Amino acid sequence: QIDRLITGRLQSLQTYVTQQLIRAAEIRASANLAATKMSECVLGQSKRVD
Amino acid sequence: QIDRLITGRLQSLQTYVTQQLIRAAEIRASANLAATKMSECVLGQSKRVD
Amino acid sequence: TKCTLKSFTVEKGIYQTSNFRVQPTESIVRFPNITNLCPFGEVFNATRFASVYAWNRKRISNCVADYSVLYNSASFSTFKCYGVSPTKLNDLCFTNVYADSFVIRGDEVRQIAPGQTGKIADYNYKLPDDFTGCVIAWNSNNLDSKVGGNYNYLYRLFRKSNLKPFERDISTEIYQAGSTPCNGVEGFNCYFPLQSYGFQPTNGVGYQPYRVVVLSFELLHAPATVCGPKKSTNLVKNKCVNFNFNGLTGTGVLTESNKKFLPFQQFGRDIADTTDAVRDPQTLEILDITPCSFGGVSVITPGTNTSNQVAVLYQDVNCTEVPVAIHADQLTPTWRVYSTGSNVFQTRAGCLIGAEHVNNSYECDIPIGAGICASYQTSIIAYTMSLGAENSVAYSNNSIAIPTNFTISVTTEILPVSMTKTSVDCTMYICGDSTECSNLLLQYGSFCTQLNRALTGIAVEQDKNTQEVFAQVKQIYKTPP
Amino acid sequence: DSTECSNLLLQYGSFCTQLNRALTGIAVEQDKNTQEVFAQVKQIYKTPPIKDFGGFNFSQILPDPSKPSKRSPIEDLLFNKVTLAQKFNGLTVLPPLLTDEMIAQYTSALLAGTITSGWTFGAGPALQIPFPMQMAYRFNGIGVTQNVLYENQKLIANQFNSAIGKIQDSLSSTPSALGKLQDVVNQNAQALNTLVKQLSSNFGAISSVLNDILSRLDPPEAEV
Amino acid sequence: DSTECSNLLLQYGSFCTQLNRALTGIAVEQDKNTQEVFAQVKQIYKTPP
Amino acid sequence: QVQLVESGGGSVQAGGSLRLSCAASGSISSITYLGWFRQAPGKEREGVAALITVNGHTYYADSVKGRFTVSLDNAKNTVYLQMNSLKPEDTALYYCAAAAWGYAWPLHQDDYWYWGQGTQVTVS
Amino acid sequence: TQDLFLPFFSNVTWFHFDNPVLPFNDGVYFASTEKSNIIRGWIFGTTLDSKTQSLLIVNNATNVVIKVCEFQFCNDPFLMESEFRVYSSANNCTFEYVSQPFKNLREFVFKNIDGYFKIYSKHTPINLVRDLPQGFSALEPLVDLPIGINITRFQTLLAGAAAYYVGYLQPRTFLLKYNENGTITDAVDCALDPLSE
Ligand SMILES: *[C@@H]1O[C@H](CO)[C@@H](O[C@@H]2O[C@H](CO)[C@@H](O[C@@H]3O[C@H](CO)[C@@H](O)[C@H](O)[C@@H]3O)[C@H](O)[C@H]2NC(C)=O)[C@H](O)[C@H]1NC(C)=O
Ligand SMILES: *[C@@H]1O[C@H](CO)[C@@H](O[C@@H]2O[C@H](CO)[C@@H](O[C@@H]3O[C@H](CO)[C@@H](O)[C@H](O)[C@@H]3O)[C@H](O)[C@H]2NC(C)=O)[C@H](O)[C@H]1NC(C)=O
Ligand SMILES: *[C@@H]1O[C@H](CO)[C@@H](O[C@@H]2O[C@H](CO)[C@@H](O)[C@H](O)[C@H]2NC(C)=O)[C@H](O)[C@H]1NC(C)=O
Ligand SMILES: *[C@@H]1O[C@H](CO)[C@@H](O)[C@H](O)[C@H]1NC(C)=O
Ligand SMILES: *[C@@H]1O[C@H](CO)[C@@H](O)[C@H](O)[C@H]1NC(C)=O
Ligand SMILES: *[C@@H]1O[C@H](CO)[C@@H](O)[C@H](O)[C@H]1NC(C)=O
Ligand SMILES: *[C@@H]1O[C@H](CO)[C@@H](O)[C@H](O)[C@H]1NC(C)=O
Ligand SMILES: *[C@@H]1O[C@H](CO)[C@@H](O)[C@H](O)[C@H]1NC(C)=O
Ligand SMILES: *[C@@H]1O[C@H](CO)[C@@H](O)[C@H](O)[C@H]1NC(C)=O
Ligand SMILES: *[C@@H]1O[C@H](CO)[C@@H](O)[C@H](O)[C@H]1NC(C)=O
Ligand SMILES: *[C@@H]1O[C@H](CO)[C@@H](O)[C@H](O)[C@H]1NC(C)=O
Repeated sequence: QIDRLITGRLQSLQTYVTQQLIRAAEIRASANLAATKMSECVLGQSKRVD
Repeated sequence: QIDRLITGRLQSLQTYVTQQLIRAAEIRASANLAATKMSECVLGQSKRVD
Repeated sequence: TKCTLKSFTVEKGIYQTSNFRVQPTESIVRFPNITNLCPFGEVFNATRFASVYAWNRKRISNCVADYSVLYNSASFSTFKCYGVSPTKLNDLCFTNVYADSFVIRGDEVRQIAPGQTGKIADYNYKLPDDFTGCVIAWNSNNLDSKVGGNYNYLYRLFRKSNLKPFERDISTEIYQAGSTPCNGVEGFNCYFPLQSYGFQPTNGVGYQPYRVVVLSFELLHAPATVCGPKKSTNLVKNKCVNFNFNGLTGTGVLTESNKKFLPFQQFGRDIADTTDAVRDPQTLEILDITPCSFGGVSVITPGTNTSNQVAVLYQDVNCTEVPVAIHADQLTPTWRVYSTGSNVFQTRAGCLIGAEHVNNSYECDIPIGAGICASYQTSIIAYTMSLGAENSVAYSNNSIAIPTNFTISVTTEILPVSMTKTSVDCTMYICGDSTECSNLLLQYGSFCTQLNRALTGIAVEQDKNTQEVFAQVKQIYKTPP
Repeated sequence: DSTECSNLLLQYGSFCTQLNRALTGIAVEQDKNTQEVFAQVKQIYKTPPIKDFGGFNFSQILPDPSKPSKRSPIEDLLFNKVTLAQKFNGLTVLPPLLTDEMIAQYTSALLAGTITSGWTFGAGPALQIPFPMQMAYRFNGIGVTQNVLYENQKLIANQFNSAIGKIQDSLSSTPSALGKLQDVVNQNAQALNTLVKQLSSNFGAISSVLNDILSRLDPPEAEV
Repeated sequence: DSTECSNLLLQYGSFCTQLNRALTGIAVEQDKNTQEVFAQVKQIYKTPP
Repeated sequence: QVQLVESGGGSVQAGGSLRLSCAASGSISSITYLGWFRQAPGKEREGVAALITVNGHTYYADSVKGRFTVSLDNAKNTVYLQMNSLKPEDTALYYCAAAAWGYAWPLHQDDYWYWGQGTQVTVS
Repeated sequence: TQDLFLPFFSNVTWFHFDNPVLPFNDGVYFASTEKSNIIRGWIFGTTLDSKTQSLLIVNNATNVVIKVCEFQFCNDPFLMESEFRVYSSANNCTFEYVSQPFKNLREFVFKNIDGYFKIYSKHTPINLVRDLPQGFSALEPLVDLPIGINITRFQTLLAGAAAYYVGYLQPRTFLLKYNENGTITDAVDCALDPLSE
């Protein structure tokens, strides 16, 4: 019974940190995109459209 | 009891292949950055700063 | 939406709360042509049965035995079934359906029982302990009683040992009880075992015989041959209903088919192994199996500050059974006007209740899907969305338009760059300060190591992202005062 | 549709709201991706009926009103080359917000903008320029003087018309150029099939049907 | 190599199938990765002597 | 699994009529044979009436034939026994009994019966 | 599907006069090529005497018989228009069944799974005088028998000479092809070459 409830909360914790890491990949890509926005809009002229 | 053994090692392999594939996604995004950086900075003269 | 979205104020959009199901109604049941007719009429309607020295262990096989005609035969005296009830005798069967027959004398029918010996159980016929099957006694006064006594069924009252259960007792030689041997001519200790049942018309109803057949059910490693019959309903078509055919079952819709089965199948499957067609075994007609329809509810609101009216979309469902897809008779009369009414519409996404279709085209505001959007213009309208303003500006090979006036305007652009860092301790989250649980958790190895090392990684990588996005300057720069 | 399994699902917490919020997140990402790629232009431009482009040829790729799809016949063969979804076990396919005819109308609007107006509509209004003027402008971006096109306009138009016509020939005789759309279809189809095929696993029980578990066992002992 | 474990492992179905194509997808994606990073010139040029 | 609580006993003179009722609680669907027993003072417990729940067929004893009847009421899960033309040889303890093993005539004491608590029927 | 089959390009035996006693070995693929009807049926059983139960199948002029009893199989079982000296034993019968049956080729598969005895049958025309021809055929179950006896050997029977082919079955892995009408058009063995792997 203790094994049931412990593997339940481990599976809950793994699916939580699964959600955390997959949004971490997206927000890392978004932050690298925004760093490219700061470098190619703040530090100089962009000839690239929109 | 062999089933408890099965669930433990199968969940460890599951979080292993999860971490492996999400680190492959990060190395994929870095490789797209490396591909556009080499094919812009090496094969021609860019005007983008930093 | 107020209960599911955890608010009393619900902003304009599309939301999904629950689903809907259509239910089976009649629960139809089919069985094949049972119709094989075992020869039990000769062991229920004959004037001379077997003897108790010659009760044959006959193998009746590869047919069906009706027992519902036994209950309405209106002649039974001591219908006895051990092991299984005679009420559920016809539907369920077992193997080894060997049968017996004798016209036993009615005084000691009740002595034939598991765990009870006697003189009929000791010298004529013995039942084993935990019998599965039936022994069936009835009044048979009108036929096995001739003038002066029916001396056709000789019997044995004398034998050396006790009966083994279900034992063939056949003999002509006489019982041995003394020490002086017999000389062929019958003497004082010869004891001829084959005396006579006297079955006279002057006997009483307990003294007149009770005619017994035995439906013994054993269990060997052989498949069953003879069972009871199966009752079957009719089949309903074009309706979500539970079905149970000859072994296979399910819930779904039976429609007509178009494919051609070969003459040996009875059902069909498809790609990824689900049933889709069936042939009934009483008509030999191929019937397509369609599952019962379902879908989720989508509700359209323009905002709780703005209106109180709602629009309800039932997705990918035919827009005729939508009041009876839901339990509209069980809900409130408030829910009843969103199950039927004049404002009904079927889209490509499904049936929409609560809006009217507008032929005019407007800008999309609420995304439903497949080109149709909704808005509020004081009632809820439904419309195919408009892409924008058309433009056919005059192409000319020798004319250029050049602007002479300028606009200075700016456009906001928003991107998230960071996360509030969160880490958890594994061990007392999982256990909550228990010694044996912590002795269990280190005994799950090192899951805490990957867990804490990965959840440190989100914080340190987010710190690197913030360090990249906001430090590209060597110094601190300042403006003139 | 088991009552007692859903009664014992209530003591597994709130897994299903995280699963449902994960799966509707896929749908809003797909709608956001298609809205980001193909809804970029404010108005809907149209090609003129009299197509006087100075000898240049765009007849392969302008949309065809003879077809009832109103669709250009190069991407009709792109639709033809891709070939493969069923509804059971609570699985469904919710339809896209943008239908394919509005996708084709958006591609016609982008094509009408990039031929008739140049790139002026991408930053402002549709400024009307002709196409040999447009090619002479784009030559000045890469260091080519305007005069060599205007002395060789028919040769550029003929070689561009011959090169555009080989695009249908290069796609029509190659069966593996469209693998980058086919592999996503094969991957999510095999993933859905794998989700179908794991409904026939006992997972430690006697039989994979719940009714044989319910019938042949005691219901406090069919719980395990 | 224990048989009743595999009698419990196949009773847990085919988790092995999508973890194997997920791991194989890493390998073929990494070959496409190094092809997409390093192999872009149509020919090979050499230095003058 | 079968519990029987009966009533309907009492006192009446000769020529009167009473109405015995035996209520069943528990496994109603396994009950297939309802027999009525009777034990006179100084005499063995014998059989009087019988009823099959499946068929509705009645088996009647020879001393109660033409006067005693049994009916089935499946709405209340009760069996009814109506005793008309009473005579003072019927003063006995009357028992109701249920069978889940089939129907057997005449009634025997050694069979497996779910028994009742007994109501006294007195006539003089 | 994981099931027992004939492996592809396996060796079968070929006889012609000639009727030996051959073992069973979990399933027999039986083939027979005829111009005139010589092969009648078989004798099945374990020891083929008056101790263990033996099964008998005989085809004749209009019908067939399928019967398992306690028999006495002769040393030379064989069957102008009539000859019958295959057995003289009628004791302890259990089951009986009546059905209705080089230019003709008959291909038979006999098996025993969970006490059930399944018969596979398909008639095809073949026209050459050396061996079995090439091609593909899909082989149809007709009658499943509820006998449930044990069997390790068998023997065929004949009445002009005729040739028959006997093969054995192995538990293998096969990949099947289904058409629109649900028949088998082609099949490959999953142990022949790496191409079929
Ligand atoms: C299994 O049992 C059922 C019921 O006995 C059989 O159904 C019966 O089949 C016959 C022949 O197909 C039907 O006769 C036909 O009747 C129509 C109308 O009377 C007539 O126009 C035809 O010319 C033909 O004579 C018969 O009506 C039908 N009975 C019922 C109740 O549907 C069924 O055939 C049996 N299965 C097999 C495989 O034999
Ligand atoms: C280029 O664009 C700008 C703004 O889009 C134009 O400026 C606007 O010009 C009009 C015409 O004079 C101004 O309207 C008048 O303003 C005076 C105040 O000086 C007022 O008394 C009049 O009743 C009338 O409203 C307008 O204010 C002015 N806009 C601004 C922000 O000052 C400009 O004229 C354009 N260039 C050309 C060549 O058209
Ligand atoms: C642009 O190119 C297309 C294709 O090369 C031309 O269409 C051809 O027109 C001729 C004459 O009408 C037909 O015989 C061909 O069958 C057409 N080909 C196809 C593939 O349809 C078109 O004429 C060209 N445009 C102009 C203005 O000449
Ligand atoms: C025996 O015959 C009688 C009348 O001849 C009939 O009522 C009864 O049903 C028959 N028994 C059976 C088992 O059919
Ligand atoms: C309701 O809120 C929306 C924005 O959330 C706003 O545009 C609208 O005007 C509001 N209506 C009222 C009556 O405040
Ligand atoms: C919906 O059901 C009605 C019932 O007659 C049918 O006529 C109609 O064609 C159905 N609509 C669709 C789209 O299947
Ligand atoms: C809208 O379109 C339908 C479809 O033909 C037409 O019958 C109707 O008259 C149109 N106008 C209005 C106002 O509904
Ligand atoms: C079949 O038998 C022959 C000789 O009896 C042998 O040479 C041949 O290799 C065998 N076939 C196979 C596939 O082993
Ligand atoms: C007949 O065969 C059965 C089956 O084994 C056996 O039990 C029985 O003794 C046999 N009887 C005789 C007379 O051989
Ligand atoms: C038949 O033989 C097998 C093995 O030879 C044995 O396991 C089985 O019990 C036998 N069957 C009978 C009915 O004796
Ligand atoms: C399947 O059956 C139809 C029925 O007419 C026939 O036309 C078709 O040729 C058949 N196909 C095959 C592959 O046998």
